Amino acid sequence: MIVLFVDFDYFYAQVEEVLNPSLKGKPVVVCVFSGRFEDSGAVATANYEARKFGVKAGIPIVEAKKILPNAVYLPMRKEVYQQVSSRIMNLLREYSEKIEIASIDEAYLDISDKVRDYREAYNLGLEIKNKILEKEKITVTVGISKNKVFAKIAADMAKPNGIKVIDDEEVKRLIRELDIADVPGIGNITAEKLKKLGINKLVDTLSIEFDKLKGMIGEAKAKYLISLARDEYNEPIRTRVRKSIGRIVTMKRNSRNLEEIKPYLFRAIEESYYKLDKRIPKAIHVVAVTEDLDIVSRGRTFPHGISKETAYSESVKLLQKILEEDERKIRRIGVRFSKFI
DNA sequence: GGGGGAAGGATTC
DNA sequence: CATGGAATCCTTCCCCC
Ligand SMILES: Nc1ncnc2c1ncn2[C@H]1C[C@H](O)[C@@H](COP(=O)(O)OP(=O)(O)OP(=O)(O)O)O1
Ligand SMILES: [Ca+2]
Ligand SMILES: [Ca+2]
Ligand SMILES: [Ca+2]
Repeated sequence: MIVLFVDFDYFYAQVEEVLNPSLKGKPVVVCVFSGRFEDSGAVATANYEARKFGVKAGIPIVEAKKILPNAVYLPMRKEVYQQVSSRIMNLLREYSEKIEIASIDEAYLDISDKVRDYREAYNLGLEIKNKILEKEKITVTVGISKNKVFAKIAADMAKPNGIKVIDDEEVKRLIRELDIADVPGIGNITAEKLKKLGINKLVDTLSIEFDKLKGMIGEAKAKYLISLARDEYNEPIRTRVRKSIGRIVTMKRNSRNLEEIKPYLFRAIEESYYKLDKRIPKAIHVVAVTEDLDIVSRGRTFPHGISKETAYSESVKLLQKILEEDERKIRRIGVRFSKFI
């Protein structure tokens, strides 16, 4: 089995560059403005020019403007990036029937029944990067290995605008030297727990009694990591389907007032239903982000689909439940619909 | 004991 | 200071044969 992972370079920003080439060259910062104060919000992402000075996804626009006060700042245009993505995604389909679209800019392809070896996989890679570059003018990074996991790691090493292969020879070397924290699905919280257990490299998971690993990080993560170090990780490329659709917004100011919060919530439901586009959910959740950035949600499943009408009143109940049960203020409020018929 | 769904949350990207 | 959409997994209940 041969997997080929494709990850579009600094996507949102590069899309902005494509639409207005004049940007090419200057540091571009695509940010999500939260309507609170001036320039309140976080950075969705930035092109590498800006990344060099520490302006990256996650940080306050405010901190960004402080570092690069003269960089170009754009308001994230999701639908646009989304449509561009869908196109780039379609091209890959022309390279493999089996395609797993991981995110707005990631895809895995099972190029087993199309290639015989890694030399040919690499070629197919270059051929792909080139296609997308002509058709859309979008630079992407390619990763190629024996399984999805190492395929991604491959790309992680090669970006930006790179193409790398991780042959069975290197796969073994990495299992031995790759910092466990660079393994997908291993965030800070998990990586730190792994340190305390002494586990610092994929292999290290072998030097520990299973059960203790399962207790410290969970059975799922355990079996996953272990199957990686044992070189037996082999999950197939599966077409994934949307199981949930929601939307959350940020309020001008924190609140615990049902009448002041209702609007925001009702707005979230509006967009949510619009995105359902003929999809009917039997489950609704009200999600709330407390002033101290904590997250609490209250949901409910129904034996029948949900009308917007229903969703409206039901969501007010759950919000009331949140308020009655959580003394803190609410910073962000939203809804999430799932369990589509 | 144990299947199985629901709810609230944790963690990742 | 701190956006935001969505998947997967974990723990705890709960109904019940
Ligand atoms: N914190 C975030 N908030 C909103 N959108 C985000 C955030 N982080 C990432 N994204 C989105 C926009 C990114 O361009 C996109 C695709 O891949 P991702 O690796 O996350 O970013 P990227 O393309 O900018 O980085 P890279 O060029 O290093 O691969 O995901
Ligand atoms: Ca990317
Ligand atoms: Ca990505
Ligand atoms: Ca990591």
